[PDB]
Amino acid sequence: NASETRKAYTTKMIPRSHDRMKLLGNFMDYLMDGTPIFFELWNQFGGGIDRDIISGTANKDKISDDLLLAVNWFKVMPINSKPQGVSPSNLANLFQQYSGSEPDIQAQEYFASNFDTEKHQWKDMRVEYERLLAELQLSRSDMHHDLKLMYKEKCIGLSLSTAHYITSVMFGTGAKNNRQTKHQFYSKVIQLLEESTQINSVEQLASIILKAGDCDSYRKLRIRCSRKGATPSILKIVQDYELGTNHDDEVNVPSLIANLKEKLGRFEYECEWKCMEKIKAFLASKVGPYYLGSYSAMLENALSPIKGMTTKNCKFVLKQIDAKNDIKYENEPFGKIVEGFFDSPYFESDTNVKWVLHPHHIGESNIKTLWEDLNAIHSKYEEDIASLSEDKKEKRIKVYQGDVCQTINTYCEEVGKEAKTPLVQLLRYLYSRKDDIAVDKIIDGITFLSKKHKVEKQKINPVIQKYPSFNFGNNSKLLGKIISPKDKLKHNLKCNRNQVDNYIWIEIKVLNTKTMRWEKHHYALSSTRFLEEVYYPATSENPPDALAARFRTKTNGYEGKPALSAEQIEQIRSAPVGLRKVKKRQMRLEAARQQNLLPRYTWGKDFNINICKRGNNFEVTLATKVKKKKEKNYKVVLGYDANIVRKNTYAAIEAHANGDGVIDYNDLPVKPIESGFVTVESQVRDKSYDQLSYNGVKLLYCKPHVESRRSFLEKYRNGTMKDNRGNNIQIDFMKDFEAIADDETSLYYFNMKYCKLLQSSIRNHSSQAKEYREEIFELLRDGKLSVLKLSSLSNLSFVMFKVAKSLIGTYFGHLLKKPAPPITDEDKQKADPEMFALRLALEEKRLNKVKSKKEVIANKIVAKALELRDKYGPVLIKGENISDTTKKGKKSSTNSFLMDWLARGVANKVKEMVMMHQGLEFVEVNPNFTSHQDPFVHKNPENTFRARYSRCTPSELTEKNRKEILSFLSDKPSKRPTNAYYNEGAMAFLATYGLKKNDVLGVSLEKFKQIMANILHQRSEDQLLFPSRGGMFYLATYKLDADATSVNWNGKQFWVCNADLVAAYNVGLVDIQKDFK
RNA sequence: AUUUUUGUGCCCAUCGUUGGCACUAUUAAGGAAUGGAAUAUAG
DNA sequence: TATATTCCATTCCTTAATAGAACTAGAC
DNA sequence: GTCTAGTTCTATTAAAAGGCAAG
Repeated sequence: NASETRKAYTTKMIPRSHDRMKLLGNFMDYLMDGTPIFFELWNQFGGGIDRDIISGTANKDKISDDLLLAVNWFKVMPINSKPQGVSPSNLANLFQQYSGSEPDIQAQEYFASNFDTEKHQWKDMRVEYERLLAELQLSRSDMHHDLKLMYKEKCIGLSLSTAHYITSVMFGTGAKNNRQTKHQFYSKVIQLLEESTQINSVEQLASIILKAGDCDSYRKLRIRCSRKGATPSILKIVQDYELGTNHDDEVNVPSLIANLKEKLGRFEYECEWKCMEKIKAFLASKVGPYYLGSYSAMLENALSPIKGMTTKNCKFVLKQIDAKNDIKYENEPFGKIVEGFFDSPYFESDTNVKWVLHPHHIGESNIKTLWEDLNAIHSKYEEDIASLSEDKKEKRIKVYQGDVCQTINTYCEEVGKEAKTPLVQLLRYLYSRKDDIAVDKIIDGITFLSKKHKVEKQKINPVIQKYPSFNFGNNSKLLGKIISPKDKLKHNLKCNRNQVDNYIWIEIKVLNTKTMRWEKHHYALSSTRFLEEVYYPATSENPPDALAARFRTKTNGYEGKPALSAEQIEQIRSAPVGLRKVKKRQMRLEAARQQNLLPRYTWGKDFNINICKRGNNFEVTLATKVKKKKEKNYKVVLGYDANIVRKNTYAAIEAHANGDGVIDYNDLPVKPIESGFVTVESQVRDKSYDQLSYNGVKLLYCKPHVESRRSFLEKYRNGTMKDNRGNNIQIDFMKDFEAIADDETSLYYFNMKYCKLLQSSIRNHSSQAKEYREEIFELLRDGKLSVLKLSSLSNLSFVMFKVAKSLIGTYFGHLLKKPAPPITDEDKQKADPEMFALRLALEEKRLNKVKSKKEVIANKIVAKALELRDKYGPVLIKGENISDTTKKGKKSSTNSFLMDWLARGVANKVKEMVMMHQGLEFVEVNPNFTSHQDPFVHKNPENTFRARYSRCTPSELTEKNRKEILSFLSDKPSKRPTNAYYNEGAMAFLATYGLKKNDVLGVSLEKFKQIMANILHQRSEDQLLFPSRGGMFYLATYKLDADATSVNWNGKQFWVCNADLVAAYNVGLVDIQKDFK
């Protein structure tokens, strides 16, 4: 039920005197310089692990003893790392020598793991551990004793303790609790419980715990058995009984005995170290005197990569074993035949160097249809061969040869329409070995080659050091605190200063490197967001109460837009442009405080201070845990449909609904509350622009810009075409340009299209790349309407940034072209620093736009869910589970387009945001068929699927539209289930308009348009509906789109709704029964 | 402990009327793709 | 126009981690 | 009375009696 997350506030360090900042910088430098020593030492400790140390351990995660040892003994690290490198062929030999036995499959798989041979190499950590014993003059027996103790205390191994605990048990010189005393006491409790196994009241249990401890109170029990530290659960029962909060609790005697019996092991030893003094002396020599806070701070940074890579590498090895087991090695000979293509004459290469073959080279499992069509040709050629008896038998055979090449070429072109184009030579080659290999075996064999290569190429994770950051806080860390708001008011009063200010102060216990002693110091920070949502004080009496979600934000119910005073508004106007935005926010904050509109924030020592030093810059982050209790009793489901070009959508469904609109969904009464599109509106004067969909101003208002662009291309409109069947055709760019220069066209589309044309001009004038340099700057940077100056968050705007990056690549590539030394970023920067800076500026702006799009889309989804939660109750947000969208088997353009979907990034932001609000839950569901299901009818109780639809006038019809409708009437079979819906849709289209296949098949687009206009004119209809893949509309049984109009399709009455709105309802309904189980 | 000028960013033919907005930070690798130049091949 | 490779660059996502809790002797 | 710097804390995964006569 308990859920935990953190919210962070980034800040700007406001510097004090240089000497004060130097003291802090020197301390941060000291911790950073120190961290690598702990990293090296912990690697040596891991190297000393052996079968004796891990004897009788836990079950871990199906990790074998061999794997646990191998991951400790051998690691992949940078070649220039201090540990000496080992060859991969020696890992098993070294393992046998250290282990005494040869490695098992898990350790063997780890050794076989792929890695980049030019950056990383295997390292022997056992040799590193030998270096520790030698360098510190440590007894092998003494270090083994300490290592064994460390394993029990979780200082080393699979499940590590915190750095703070590890530092304390290993190096702490403070008074330790006597472990034997706790062992005798826990043992006595176990004995008494066994003696009275049938007790059932806490009163009886507390009495048994008290008798075991020879005491009459928890306080006397703790002093004798657990003097220092957090209260053990067994002593908490006595304390809670003395408080009176657990008197009615149930008692599970077998469970208490079992849990107590498991802790016994930890208390059979007193943790008497034998080499800690020597190791501490070595550490003091390298990082200075032992301090729990400083050593613990450095150890946490050193430990994180070592522990994390061990966890990740163990899972990866186990994953590889299953993936390898999943391979069918029995198909290797079939794979061997297919791989034979490289040796065959069909494949031809200078060095005849091969490549990996994947299913898309044969068109996946669509080779079978090609085989049947090819067998039929052969069958007819093997049945008409008997009726020959002529000298020219070399006619028919050539007709069989030549028609085999058209069938294959045709297959490759058809498949290449909606996927990667298959390889003609490989399929020709494969047809030649038709008696040699069955077609199903060709697929199994090609699959084996591809699947084997993918599994074998997966790389091991190298162990890389961490760039460190240090934590300051109230407890178990370096001492630090944010001055509290009350202390700030008191400090200001005592200083005869203004009651409020815009700065945040921290006090941290820091080491003075000169004296090597601790000193508390004060530092200043600035963060407007922190001040608004947390820090600024609600000084006025009877201020609004603190918000349920503690943060003071608009989503949490605080608008923060109070009426400003004339002196306040003049302060904003009076300030420079660079400070006006922050001044307005500060003035607005002061107004809400004065007007008593600012809600209270409940202060606590809840914010961690993280400091990271890069150069002379300090990055300070304030983060606080946010606690949430799950609310499983959902009243509303919010479905979200993620789209790429089209708008995203949401649909809300009330569960356990009663009333006029209730629908009975498989015994669950539900009501479709509402659906909508996600838009992010920004006000400009009196109009508003949706950041998500705006494509820019029409060219009508950018004539100077277009003419300026048109003038430059004219001087470089000259361009040839290598694709003209021999002699290239010198075509004209300007004809292409005028098409996109229409006054009606959007600026972003025009700008994106112009970059592509400019790329073509440059490709056609390679020797004159330098000439375009000035034009690119005005287009991308300097121009008033340049890409950098104006762009929305619409898909087209993102594509415009992508093409601009490509054009800069083309300018640079052509600029440095020559007929061996590769061209690097250093070369480009020296060649054109301004152009290179421009490419970086585009990258930085695009990343910022992407982050902004994820946050604004996430905000809209969370706001709607919060609105529904306040109205109805707990809300479950459902998103589509989208994965593995980009594939090598698809064309580059599809993968390129698919990259901007951003469904996962938005979903990840929603999941994090959802964790901050009670009554909100987020899950992902299978998106299968969500675009074709008829919501509230499908699965209630029959499967109901329908085609997507397009709506246009007869004039707007295109040849593609005509061909698409005929394609659905083909009646050729498909492995695509959606194909039937489009077929039924096309059948419905002919019936609804009183048509027949011959009215569309073999009819000119002109004839087709007039036929539809005549029907529509008789029916007094402006537009016609036709089934189209990715069609904007869906004919729904229910009114799920607010703007939907009723229509009678094939004698059935349906609502014409936006297809995406229908989809959001469908996403909400996937496995909806499971959400109310 | 006082700096008083800044947490990070998003949108706009008019960059202001107080213009309109939004947001968990960091470390490190891995996975899957894309762009550019050129090469080989192919009907 | 397709396939495939090499080299220089890039994006979007995933998965290992960090951002401790509760306590008391002893220092004020 | 307070505050800090030091300590230990959490999973669950236990064993064996019970079930049978005269002696």
